[PDB]
Amino acid sequence: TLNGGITDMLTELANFEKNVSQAIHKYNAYRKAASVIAKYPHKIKSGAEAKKLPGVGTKIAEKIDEFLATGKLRKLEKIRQDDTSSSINFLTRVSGIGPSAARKFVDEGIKTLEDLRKNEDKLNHHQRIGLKYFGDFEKRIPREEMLQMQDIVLNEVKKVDSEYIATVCGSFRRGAESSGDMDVLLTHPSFTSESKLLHQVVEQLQKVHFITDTLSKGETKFMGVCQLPSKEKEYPHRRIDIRLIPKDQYYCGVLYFTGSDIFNKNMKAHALEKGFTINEYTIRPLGVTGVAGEPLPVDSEKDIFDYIQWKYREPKDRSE
DNA sequence: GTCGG
DNA sequence: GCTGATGCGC
DNA sequence: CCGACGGCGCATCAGC
Ligand SMILES: Nc1ccn([C@H]2C[C@H](O)[C@@H](COP(=O)(O)C(F)(F)P(=O)(O)OP(=O)(O)O)O2)c(=O)n1
Ligand SMILES: [Mn+2]
Ligand SMILES: [Mn+2]
Ligand code: NA
Ligand code: NA
Repeated sequence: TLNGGITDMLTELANFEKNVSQAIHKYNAYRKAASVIAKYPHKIKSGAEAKKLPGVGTKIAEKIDEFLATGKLRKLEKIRQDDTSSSINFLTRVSGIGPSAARKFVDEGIKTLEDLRKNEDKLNHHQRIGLKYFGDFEKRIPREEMLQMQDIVLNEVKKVDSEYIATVCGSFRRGAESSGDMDVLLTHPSFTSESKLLHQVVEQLQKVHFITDTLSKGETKFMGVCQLPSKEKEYPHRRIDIRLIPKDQYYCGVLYFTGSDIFNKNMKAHALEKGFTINEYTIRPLGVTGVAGEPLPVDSEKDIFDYIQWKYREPKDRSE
Protein backbone atom coordinates (compact mmCIF):
# COMPACT_ATOMS: atom_id res chain seq x y z
CA THR A 1 0.00 0.00 0.00
CA LEU A 2 1.25 3.47 0.95
CA ASN A 3 2.99 3.15 4.30
CA GLY A 4 2.66 -0.61 4.09
CA GLY A 5 6.19 -1.08 5.41
CA ILE A 6 5.36 0.67 8.67
CA THR A 7 1.94 -0.96 9.08
CA ASP A 8 3.34 -4.42 8.42
CA MET A 9 5.92 -3.75 11.16
CA LEU A 10 3.33 -2.59 13.70
CA THR A 11 1.10 -5.53 12.80
CA GLU A 12 3.92 -8.05 13.39
CA LEU A 13 4.67 -6.45 16.78
CA ALA A 14 1.00 -6.58 17.65
CA ASN A 15 0.90 -10.32 16.93
CA PHE A 16 4.00 -10.92 19.04
CA GLU A 17 2.49 -9.08 22.00
CA LYS A 18 -0.82 -10.93 21.75
CA ASN A 19 0.78 -14.33 21.17
CA VAL A 20 4.13 -14.36 22.99
CA SER A 21 3.76 -11.62 25.67
CA GLN A 22 0.02 -12.16 26.18
CA ALA A 23 -0.25 -8.38 26.49
CA ILE A 24 -3.63 -7.89 24.83
CA HIS A 25 -3.70 -4.14 25.33
CA LYS A 26 -0.35 -3.62 23.65
CA TYR A 27 -1.71 -5.81 20.89
CA ASN A 28 -4.62 -3.40 20.68
CA ALA A 29 -2.36 -0.33 20.88
CA TYR A 30 -0.18 -1.51 18.02
CA ARG A 31 -3.21 -2.21 15.85
CA LYS A 32 -4.67 1.20 16.65
CA ALA A 33 -1.38 2.78 15.60
CA ALA A 34 -1.42 0.67 12.42
CA SER A 35 -5.06 1.61 11.83
CA VAL A 36 -4.43 5.37 12.11
CA ILE A 37 -1.32 5.32 9.94
CA ALA A 38 -3.06 3.21 7.28
CA LYS A 39 -5.63 5.97 6.79
CA TYR A 40 -3.11 8.83 6.75
CA PRO A 41 -3.18 10.70 3.40
CA HIS A 42 0.56 11.50 3.28
CA LYS A 43 3.83 9.57 3.03
CA ILE A 44 5.42 9.35 6.47
CA LYS A 45 8.92 10.81 6.12
CA SER A 46 9.65 10.73 9.87
CA GLY A 47 8.68 9.33 13.25
CA ALA A 48 7.71 12.80 14.43
CA GLU A 49 5.32 13.15 11.51
CA ALA A 50 3.73 9.92 12.72
CA LYS A 51 3.79 11.02 16.36
CA LYS A 52 1.29 13.75 15.41
CA LEU A 53 -1.27 10.93 14.96
CA PRO A 54 -3.56 9.74 17.78
CA GLY A 55 -2.47 6.25 18.80
CA VAL A 56 1.11 6.84 17.74
CA GLY A 57 3.16 7.51 20.86
CA THR A 58 6.83 7.88 21.71
CA LYS A 59 7.93 4.25 21.45
CA ILE A 60 6.33 3.69 18.03
CA ALA A 61 7.79 6.97 16.75
CA GLU A 62 11.26 5.66 17.64
CA LYS A 63 10.59 2.31 16.00
CA ILE A 64 9.39 4.17 12.91
CA ASP A 65 12.46 6.40 13.06
CA GLU A 66 14.56 3.24 13.05
CA PHE A 67 12.44 1.54 10.38
CA LEU A 68 12.80 4.48 7.98
CA ALA A 69 16.51 4.81 8.76
CA THR A 70 17.49 1.14 8.75
CA GLY A 71 14.68 -0.44 6.72
CA LYS A 72 14.15 -3.10 9.37
CA LEU A 73 13.69 -3.38 13.12
CA ARG A 74 16.08 -4.97 15.59
CA LYS A 75 13.28 -5.78 18.04
CA LEU A 76 11.68 -7.85 15.27
CA GLU A 77 14.81 -9.62 14.01
CA LYS A 78 15.47 -10.58 17.63
CA ILE A 79 11.96 -12.08 17.70
CA ARG A 80 12.33 -14.05 14.45
CA GLN A 81 15.48 -15.74 15.76
CA ASP A 82 14.19 -16.60 19.21
CA ASP A 83 13.17 -20.24 18.76
CA THR A 84 10.50 -20.05 21.46
CA SER A 85 8.85 -16.81 20.37
CA SER A 86 9.00 -18.02 16.76
CA SER A 87 7.50 -21.40 17.68
CA ILE A 88 4.68 -19.89 19.74
CA ASN A 89 3.84 -17.49 16.94
CA PHE A 90 3.63 -20.13 14.27
CA LEU A 91 1.37 -22.38 16.35
CA THR A 92 -1.27 -19.70 16.93
CA ARG A 93 -1.69 -19.78 13.15
CA VAL A 94 -3.67 -22.98 13.78
CA SER A 95 -7.33 -22.20 14.41
CA GLY A 96 -8.18 -23.16 17.98
CA ILE A 97 -4.61 -22.77 19.21
CA GLY A 98 -4.16 -19.50 21.08
CA PRO A 99 -1.31 -18.06 23.19
CA SER A 100 -1.94 -20.30 26.18
CA ALA A 101 -2.04 -23.58 24.24
CA ALA A 102 0.69 -22.56 21.83
CA ARG A 103 2.90 -21.79 24.84
CA LYS A 104 2.06 -25.09 26.52
CA PHE A 105 2.73 -27.10 23.33
CA VAL A 106 6.15 -25.49 22.96
CA ASP A 107 7.21 -26.09 26.56
CA GLU A 108 6.34 -29.72 25.74
CA GLY A 109 8.55 -29.74 22.64
CA ILE A 110 5.62 -29.62 20.18
CA LYS A 111 6.64 -26.80 17.86
CA THR A 112 5.83 -27.58 14.22
CA LEU A 113 2.93 -28.71 12.06
CA GLU A 114 4.44 -32.19 11.94
CA ASP A 115 4.65 -32.34 15.74
CA LEU A 116 0.96 -31.50 16.01
CA ARG A 117 0.43 -34.40 13.59
CA LYS A 118 2.26 -36.87 15.81
CA ASN A 119 0.25 -35.48 18.73
CA GLU A 120 -3.29 -35.27 17.35
CA ASP A 121 -4.49 -36.97 20.56
CA LYS A 122 -3.55 -33.83 22.50
CA LEU A 123 -5.68 -31.54 20.33
CA ASN A 124 -9.36 -30.76 20.84
CA HIS A 125 -11.89 -31.13 18.02
CA HIS A 126 -11.57 -27.47 16.99
CA GLN A 127 -7.76 -27.72 16.89
CA ARG A 128 -7.86 -31.00 14.96
CA ILE A 129 -9.98 -29.25 12.33
CA GLY A 130 -7.57 -26.32 12.51
CA LEU A 131 -4.73 -28.61 11.53
CA LYS A 132 -6.81 -30.55 8.97
CA TYR A 133 -7.27 -27.38 6.93
CA PHE A 134 -4.24 -25.37 8.02
CA GLY A 135 -3.20 -24.31 4.52
CA ASP A 136 -6.70 -23.62 3.23
CA PHE A 137 -7.67 -21.38 6.15
CA GLU A 138 -4.81 -19.02 5.23
CA LYS A 139 -5.98 -18.64 1.63
CA ARG A 140 -8.07 -15.53 0.90
CA ILE A 141 -11.51 -15.90 -0.70
CA PRO A 142 -11.89 -14.02 -4.00
CA ARG A 143 -15.11 -11.99 -4.10
CA GLU A 144 -16.33 -14.01 -7.10
CA GLU A 145 -16.52 -17.18 -4.98
CA MET A 146 -18.07 -15.16 -2.16
CA LEU A 147 -20.92 -14.30 -4.53
CA GLN A 148 -21.21 -17.99 -5.35
CA MET A 149 -21.21 -19.00 -1.69
CA GLN A 150 -23.80 -16.29 -1.03
CA ASP A 151 -26.16 -17.67 -3.67
CA ILE A 152 -25.83 -21.10 -2.10
CA VAL A 153 -26.63 -20.00 1.45
CA LEU A 154 -29.45 -17.63 0.49
CA ASN A 155 -31.12 -20.32 -1.63
CA GLU A 156 -30.72 -23.10 0.93
CA VAL A 157 -31.98 -20.79 3.67
CA LYS A 158 -35.04 -19.80 1.58
CA LYS A 159 -35.56 -23.55 1.08
CA VAL A 160 -36.14 -24.15 4.81
CA ASP A 161 -38.54 -21.27 5.35
CA SER A 162 -39.08 -18.22 3.15
CA GLU A 163 -39.35 -15.91 6.16
CA TYR A 164 -35.60 -16.29 6.85
CA ILE A 165 -33.47 -13.32 5.95
CA ALA A 166 -29.80 -14.11 5.60
CA THR A 167 -27.34 -11.27 5.07
CA VAL A 168 -23.66 -11.88 4.35
CA CYS A 169 -21.74 -9.31 6.38
CA GLY A 170 -18.11 -8.74 7.39
CA SER A 171 -15.50 -7.67 4.84
CA PHE A 172 -17.86 -8.80 2.09
CA ARG A 173 -20.58 -6.34 3.08
CA ARG A 174 -17.83 -3.71 3.34
CA GLY A 175 -17.03 -4.45 -0.30
CA ALA A 176 -13.66 -6.24 -0.05
CA GLU A 177 -12.45 -7.97 -3.24
CA SER A 178 -11.28 -10.97 -1.20
CA SER A 179 -12.32 -12.07 2.25
CA GLY A 180 -10.85 -14.25 4.97
CA ASP A 181 -14.11 -16.08 5.55
CA MET A 182 -17.88 -15.88 5.20
CA ASP A 183 -20.05 -14.29 7.83
CA VAL A 184 -23.85 -14.71 7.68
CA LEU A 185 -26.40 -12.84 9.77
CA LEU A 186 -29.68 -14.72 10.00
CA THR A 187 -33.11 -13.43 11.05
CA HIS A 188 -36.66 -14.76 11.32
CA PRO A 189 -40.08 -13.30 12.28
CA SER A 190 -40.52 -15.91 15.03
CA PHE A 191 -37.39 -14.86 16.94
CA THR A 192 -37.37 -11.42 18.54
CA SER A 193 -36.03 -10.01 21.80
CA GLU A 194 -39.36 -11.14 23.28
CA SER A 195 -39.34 -14.75 22.16
CA LYS A 196 -34.19 -23.65 17.26
CA LEU A 197 -33.95 -21.84 13.91
CA LEU A 198 -30.18 -22.20 13.52
CA HIS A 199 -29.92 -25.97 13.62
CA GLN A 200 -32.54 -26.25 10.84
CA VAL A 201 -30.43 -24.03 8.62
CA VAL A 202 -27.17 -25.73 9.55
CA GLU A 203 -28.64 -29.19 8.97
CA GLN A 204 -29.89 -28.17 5.52
CA LEU A 205 -26.48 -26.74 4.59
CA GLN A 206 -24.97 -30.02 5.72
CA LYS A 207 -27.25 -32.23 3.66
CA VAL A 208 -26.19 -30.49 0.44
CA HIS A 209 -22.60 -30.95 1.61
CA PHE A 210 -21.84 -27.21 1.64
CA ILE A 211 -20.95 -27.24 5.35
CA THR A 212 -18.29 -29.92 5.90
CA ASP A 213 -17.31 -29.54 9.56
CA THR A 214 -18.46 -27.90 12.78
CA LEU A 215 -16.26 -25.91 15.18
CA SER A 216 -19.04 -24.77 17.49
CA LYS A 217 -22.84 -24.69 17.54
CA GLY A 218 -25.30 -22.93 19.82
CA GLU A 219 -28.76 -21.40 20.02
CA THR A 220 -27.44 -18.35 18.14
CA LYS A 221 -23.93 -18.97 16.80
CA PHE A 222 -22.41 -21.55 14.40
CA MET A 223 -18.77 -21.65 13.37
CA GLY A 224 -17.79 -24.23 10.78
CA VAL A 225 -16.11 -25.23 7.52
CA CYS A 226 -17.67 -25.00 4.06
CA GLN A 227 -16.77 -25.77 0.44
CA LEU A 228 -18.12 -24.74 -2.95
CA PRO A 229 -19.08 -27.76 -5.08
CA SER A 230 -16.34 -28.71 -7.55
CA LYS A 231 -16.18 -30.48 -10.92
CA GLU A 232 -12.01 -29.80 -12.56
CA LYS A 233 -10.44 -29.31 -9.12
CA GLU A 234 -11.75 -28.80 -5.57
CA TYR A 235 -12.01 -25.34 -4.07
CA PRO A 236 -10.11 -24.87 -0.78
CA HIS A 237 -12.12 -25.32 2.43
CA ARG A 238 -13.34 -22.04 3.91
CA ARG A 239 -14.36 -20.80 7.33
CA ILE A 240 -18.02 -19.90 7.73
CA ASP A 241 -19.72 -18.11 10.59
CA ILE A 242 -23.53 -17.94 11.01
CA ARG A 243 -25.11 -15.77 13.69
CA LEU A 244 -28.83 -15.89 14.57
CA ILE A 245 -30.08 -12.46 15.73
CA PRO A 246 -33.61 -11.50 16.95
CA LYS A 247 -35.62 -9.71 14.24
CA ASP A 248 -36.19 -6.41 16.01
CA GLN A 249 -32.43 -6.32 16.65
CA TYR A 250 -31.29 -6.85 13.06
CA TYR A 251 -29.77 -3.40 12.53
CA CYS A 252 -27.42 -3.46 15.51
CA GLY A 253 -26.59 -7.05 14.58
CA VAL A 254 -25.61 -6.10 11.05
CA LEU A 255 -23.71 -2.98 12.15
CA TYR A 256 -21.74 -5.20 14.54
CA PHE A 257 -21.19 -8.07 12.09
CA THR A 258 -20.22 -5.68 9.27
CA GLY A 259 -17.33 -4.24 11.30
CA SER A 260 -14.55 -3.76 10.98
CA ASP A 261 -13.48 -4.75 14.47
CA ILE A 262 -11.43 -1.55 14.80
CA PHE A 263 -14.41 0.47 13.57
CA ASN A 264 -16.63 -1.33 16.06
CA LYS A 265 -14.20 -0.41 18.88
CA ASN A 266 -14.00 3.21 17.72
CA MET A 267 -17.76 3.53 17.35
CA LYS A 268 -18.56 1.80 20.64
CA ALA A 269 -16.00 4.04 22.33
CA HIS A 270 -17.06 7.34 20.75
CA ALA A 271 -20.63 6.55 21.85
CA LEU A 272 -20.00 5.84 25.52
CA GLU A 273 -18.76 9.43 25.28
CA LYS A 274 -22.19 10.51 24.02
CA GLY A 275 -23.75 8.54 26.88
CA PHE A 276 -24.61 5.31 25.04
CA THR A 277 -23.61 1.65 25.10
CA ILE A 278 -23.68 -0.19 21.77
CA ASN A 279 -23.41 -3.96 21.67
CA GLU A 280 -24.37 -6.43 18.94
CA TYR A 281 -27.99 -6.21 20.10
CA THR A 282 -28.97 -2.76 21.27
CA ILE A 283 -27.93 0.83 21.76
CA ARG A 284 -28.92 1.63 25.35
CA PRO A 285 -28.89 4.98 27.22
CA LEU A 286 -26.00 5.54 29.64
CA GLY A 287 -27.63 6.79 32.83
CA VAL A 288 -25.90 9.19 35.22
CA THR A 289 -26.09 6.79 38.19
CA GLY A 290 -24.11 4.01 36.52
CA VAL A 291 -26.59 1.65 34.88
CA ALA A 292 -27.63 1.15 31.25
CA GLY A 293 -31.04 2.37 30.13
CA GLU A 294 -33.54 0.32 28.14
CA PRO A 295 -32.97 -0.57 24.45
CA LEU A 296 -33.56 2.40 22.14
CA PRO A 297 -35.81 1.93 19.06
CA VAL A 298 -33.84 1.23 15.87
CA ASP A 299 -34.99 0.75 12.26
CA SER A 300 -31.73 1.43 10.40
CA GLU A 301 -27.97 1.32 10.77
CA LYS A 302 -28.16 5.09 10.35
CA ASP A 303 -30.43 5.27 13.39
CA ILE A 304 -27.52 4.09 15.54
CA PHE A 305 -25.40 6.73 13.82
CA ASP A 306 -27.99 9.49 14.24
CA TYR A 307 -28.26 8.38 17.88
CA ILE A 308 -24.66 9.37 18.75
CA GLN A 309 -23.92 12.16 16.26
CA TRP A 310 -21.65 10.54 13.68
CA LYS A 311 -22.32 11.53 10.07
CA TYR A 312 -23.03 8.35 8.12
CA ARG A 313 -20.41 6.17 6.44
CA GLU A 314 -21.34 3.43 3.98
CA PRO A 315 -20.22 -0.16 4.76
CA LYS A 316 -17.41 0.47 2.26
CA ASP A 317 -16.12 3.25 4.55
CA ARG A 318 -15.95 1.21 7.77
CA SER A 319 -12.74 -0.69 6.98
CA GLU A 320 -10.45 0.39 9.82
C1' DG B 1 1.82 1.29 24.30
C1' DT B 2 -0.93 5.26 24.40
C1' DC B 3 -3.56 9.42 26.00
C1' DG B 4 -7.01 11.64 28.70
C1' DG B 5 -7.71 13.00 33.19
C1' DG C 1 -20.31 -36.35 37.47
C1' DC C 2 -20.82 -31.08 37.70
C1' DT C 3 -19.32 -26.35 36.99
C1' DG C 4 -16.47 -21.79 37.24
C1' DA C 5 -12.42 -20.46 35.32
C1' DT C 6 -10.10 -19.91 31.32
C1' DG C 7 -9.37 -20.07 26.64
C1' DC C 8 -10.42 -19.03 21.83
C1' DG C 9 -12.84 -16.73 18.68
C1' DC C 10 -16.66 -13.36 16.18
C1' DC D 1 2.08 10.68 35.85
C1' DC D 2 -1.45 6.45 35.99
C1' DG D 3 -4.62 3.48 34.43
C1' DA D 4 -8.63 2.33 31.26
C1' DC D 5 -8.38 0.54 26.94
C1' DG D 6 -16.06 -2.61 22.95
C1' DG D 7 -18.95 -6.73 24.08
C1' DC D 8 -20.31 -11.05 23.72
C1' DG D 9 -20.91 -17.08 22.27
C1' DC D 10 -19.33 -21.69 22.77
C1' DA D 11 -16.05 -25.54 24.34
C1' DT D 12 -13.01 -27.45 27.56
C1' DC D 13 -11.21 -29.19 31.73
C1' DA D 14 -9.17 -28.54 36.73
C1' DG D 15 -10.75 -29.03 40.85
C1' DC D 16 -13.85 -30.72 43.73
N1 LIG E 1 -12.49 -8.70 17.71
C1 LIG E 1 -13.62 -8.65 16.81
C2 LIG E 1 -13.65 -9.41 15.60
C3 LIG E 1 -14.74 -9.34 14.73
N2 LIG E 1 -15.83 -8.54 15.03
C4 LIG E 1 -16.98 -8.44 14.14
C5 LIG E 1 -16.69 -7.39 13.13
C6 LIG E 1 -16.55 -8.16 11.87
O1 LIG E 1 -17.08 -7.46 10.81
C7 LIG E 1 -17.29 -9.41 12.12
C8 LIG E 1 -16.62 -10.53 11.37
O2 LIG E 1 -15.40 -10.80 11.97
P1 LIG E 1 -14.32 -11.63 11.22
O3 LIG E 1 -13.61 -12.50 12.29
O4 LIG E 1 -14.98 -12.55 10.16
C9 LIG E 1 -13.16 -10.45 10.45
F1 LIG E 1 -12.88 -9.53 11.36
F2 LIG E 1 -12.05 -11.10 10.09
P2 LIG E 1 -13.84 -9.61 8.96
O5 LIG E 1 -14.14 -8.12 9.30
O6 LIG E 1 -15.18 -10.31 8.57
O7 LIG E 1 -12.84 -9.59 7.75
P3 LIG E 1 -12.29 -10.97 7.26
O8 LIG E 1 -13.12 -12.13 7.69
O9 LIG E 1 -12.22 -11.08 5.76
O10 LIG E 1 -10.90 -11.33 7.71
O11 LIG E 1 -17.30 -9.64 13.50
C10 LIG E 1 -15.84 -7.79 16.18
O12 LIG E 1 -16.93 -7.00 16.44
N3 LIG E 1 -14.73 -7.85 17.09
MN1 LIG F 1 -15.08 -12.30 8.11
MN1 LIG G 1 -15.87 -14.51 10.62
NA1 NA H 1 0.55 10.55 18.84
NA1 NA I 1 -5.09 -19.72 16.17
